[PDB]
Amino acid sequence: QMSFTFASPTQVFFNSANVRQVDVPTQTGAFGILAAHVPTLQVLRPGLVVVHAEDGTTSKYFVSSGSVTVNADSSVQLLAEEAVTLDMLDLGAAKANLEKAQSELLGAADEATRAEIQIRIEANEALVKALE
Amino acid sequence: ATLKDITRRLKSIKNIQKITKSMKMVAAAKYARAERELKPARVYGVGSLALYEKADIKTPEDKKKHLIIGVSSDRGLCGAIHSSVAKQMKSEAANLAAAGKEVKIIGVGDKIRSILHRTHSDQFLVTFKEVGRRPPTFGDASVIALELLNSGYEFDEGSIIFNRFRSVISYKTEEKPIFSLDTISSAESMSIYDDIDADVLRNYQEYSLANIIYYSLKESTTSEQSARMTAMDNASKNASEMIDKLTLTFNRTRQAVITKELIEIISGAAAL
Amino acid sequence: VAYWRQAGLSYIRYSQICAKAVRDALKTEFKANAMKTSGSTIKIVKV
Amino acid sequence: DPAPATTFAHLDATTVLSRAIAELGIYPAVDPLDSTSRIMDPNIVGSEHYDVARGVQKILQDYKSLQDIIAILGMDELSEEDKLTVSRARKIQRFLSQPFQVAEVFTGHLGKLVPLKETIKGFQQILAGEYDHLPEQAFYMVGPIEEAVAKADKLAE
Amino acid sequence: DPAPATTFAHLDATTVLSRAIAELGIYPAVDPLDSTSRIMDPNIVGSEHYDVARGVQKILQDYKSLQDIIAILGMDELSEEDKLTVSRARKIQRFLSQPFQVAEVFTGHLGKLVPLKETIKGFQQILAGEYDHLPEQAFYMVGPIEEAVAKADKLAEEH
Amino acid sequence: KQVAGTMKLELAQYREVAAFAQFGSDLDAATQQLLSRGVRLTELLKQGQYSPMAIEEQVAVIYAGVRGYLDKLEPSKITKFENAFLSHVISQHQALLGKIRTDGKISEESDAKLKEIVTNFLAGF
Amino acid sequence: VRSSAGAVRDAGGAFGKREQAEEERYFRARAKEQLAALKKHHENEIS
Repeated sequence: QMSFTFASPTQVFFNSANVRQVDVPTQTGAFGILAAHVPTLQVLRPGLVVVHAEDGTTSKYFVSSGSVTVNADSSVQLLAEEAVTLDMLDLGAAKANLEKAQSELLGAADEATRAEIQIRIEANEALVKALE
Repeated sequence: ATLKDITRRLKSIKNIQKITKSMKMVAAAKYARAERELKPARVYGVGSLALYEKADIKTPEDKKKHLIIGVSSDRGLCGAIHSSVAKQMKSEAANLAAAGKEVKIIGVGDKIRSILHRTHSDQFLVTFKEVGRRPPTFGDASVIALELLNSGYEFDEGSIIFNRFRSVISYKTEEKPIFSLDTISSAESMSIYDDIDADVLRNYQEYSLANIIYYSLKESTTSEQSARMTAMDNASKNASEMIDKLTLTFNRTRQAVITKELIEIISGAAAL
Repeated sequence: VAYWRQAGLSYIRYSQICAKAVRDALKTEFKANAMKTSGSTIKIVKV
Repeated sequence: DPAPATTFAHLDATTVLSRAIAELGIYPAVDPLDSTSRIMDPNIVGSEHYDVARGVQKILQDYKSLQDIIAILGMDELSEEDKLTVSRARKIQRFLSQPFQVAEVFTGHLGKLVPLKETIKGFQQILAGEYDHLPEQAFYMVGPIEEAVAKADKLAE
Repeated sequence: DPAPATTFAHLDATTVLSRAIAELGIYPAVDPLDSTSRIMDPNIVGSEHYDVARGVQKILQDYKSLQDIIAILGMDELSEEDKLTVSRARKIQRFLSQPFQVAEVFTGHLGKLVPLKETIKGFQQILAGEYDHLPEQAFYMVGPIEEAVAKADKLAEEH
Repeated sequence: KQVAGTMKLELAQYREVAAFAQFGSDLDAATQQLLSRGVRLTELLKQGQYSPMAIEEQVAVIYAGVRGYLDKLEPSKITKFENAFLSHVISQHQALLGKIRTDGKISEESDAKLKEIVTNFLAGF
Repeated sequence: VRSSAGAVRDAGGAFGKREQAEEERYFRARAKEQLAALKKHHENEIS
């Protein structure tokens, strides 16, 4: 069984729960929760906590960043910097944020500031994609 | 005694007791909020530990560098917090000096800077400030850790003293170890890890370390607030105690001088 | 590496930006909770 | 007291007894800084005795002074040297105390007097802190400083 | 004192010294919130001057109050309103005194013929905080507040 | 009497933890509100030499406080506020002022009329 | 009875001595601050 430690630094998504499979976007690269997934962690990208749970549960929790860890004990330690609520934002808000991130991505000052705007583009892109 | 000066001391004491009461109340509020937060914080910190806990963490014994990961508060009045902190600190400092590993006193909180004000004062890696200006912020913890990341102090290993608030009364003044991903290079347990890029492994190590910083921060901070509260409590106890005999002798001297002037007048009448 | 880290920028700082974005996606319900745990004050030792 | 107030100018040695010391369990409980005479001078007491006396006086001055703060402050903000010297002077009050054989009749713990030079030597040992780790409890009722070290060992025992 | 009792009994005007202030080095050193004088009234001093004096009394009372408060904690917890109040009260105390020319025998500094309008103006400026970036020590043993600004500049020279 | 029944209880309650006001920070919302009521009163605490006023005027001011109608007045200025609202009544609600005075009985309608006169005077202050 | 404002400082014992000394420390910190700021302002007015 899983040890689904899915939780924001503030809140908790799963408390060492025992589910079947799970995935959300990952900076390390998203993949499904498999028992044969080796003891490992991942760098988080903005995802939606998509868990093919052991029970009949697929509860999508939008996630932003952090790191999710899973040990040989299935210590599924989804430590969330921001696991966004279902109602975490407004689609118009994300679209306008994307517009700003693109204009200043058009207004990309330099590879540092451009990288900032690039993260912004990817981020509001995930915003639209979750909205999508 | 001058019932003038005596009363001066007495009112001083009364004000002191009131002030201690209010301060203890404030600390009660602070540590209560601390405990309230600590619950999810406890889980998060447990998880943060679990990362390196997941493998026999045997860093490079040839660590020519260590790390004196020290955290203090800008605030004080929490008893042996800075004191026991510097105690375990001196212990680990002797131990690491034995190792000759080039450790540097990583700093946040002027209490340590004071502890650092003599103890190998140059050893201070860098002292982040404002420690405890407001409630804990894992974002601010991230900020401090980011400063550390800016620091090219490739500390092969290091330990962070923490007063693990083992209870409200019990603050287990422990130290939290930390290795280097560079040392983490040669692990079969790392070979037992799933397909991790090393800088990605290094960056993730950093992220977990920052999480650990935030967790130790919240724990020691709750310990600090509770310690200040209980300290004020003991202080108020001692204050009431002093005030007891104070008032005793106070009425004693009050009636004493009263009847003293009385007897003076009586004799003066006798003189007439 | 990352568009950050290929440039050298910190996956840590990347997460920092990610938190900024998450705040940018804070709900009207959640905007305050995002400002909640927003502060920072530490300042390193300078000479 | 006007009687003793006047009396203060008649005899060589003024022997102030402090019931406060008795509260500290002092045996005897002579007043630390009050009992006095013109009979103290390195012109007579030499550098050793008079110097030790003046230094102990400064130590106790600091001690009693900080006691006022510690009254609720305790050691909670006692400075490192301050706390050090404070425990030191606590042990000092403990150490200069020695038992009385006359009292040992009731007490049972043998009382005796150490040589004054022996007093100077043991006091210096304390002054550095030769037995700095030894307890005031061990220091309590101390004659020979080596006997105090043995007391510390028995404390370890 | 019963002697002071009879003294206050008919003293149509009060000149309360604060020998503690002088012990603190005050020169003038009067007991400020203590002495009474009728020309300190809104119908008499004018609303502005009497009000300013009363606010000064309140500010100094806070200075004393928070002084012990600090004695407990200290300016580490000095609140924005508080550390400001602390500095302002220290400055008021400083601006209070002046060394005279007859005093210049001991006080060294010769007398400063304090103008009433200058006094009220320095009071209003301190209420504003006329030396927030500057040291209050210039206001100490000083005449006009502008003369104190000059003294602080002289300090900037001597620093 | 009705005014003082709450005014004095609030004053004591403020005094009950007024020591806490020293730190001020993290004031419990109940404590903070009790303090503000006490803070408002402290603003109103002063008095003017040779300046007697209408007793019903003070009754009205305390009533406005009881309405919480002074909760948003900055205490340093809340005094001049109450004074100005007093002027507004003594011109206009002076009719309602005499109404209460000769009445000696707090008609809920007369109470509301004074409340609205004060609300105009204060919101319009 | 009544308790004074700064009643201990009014008494000014070892507690009051600490009050004075901490006033010294903190006010001296602020004084070095004000003096440095004035030196900077003088430097600014030099040009």
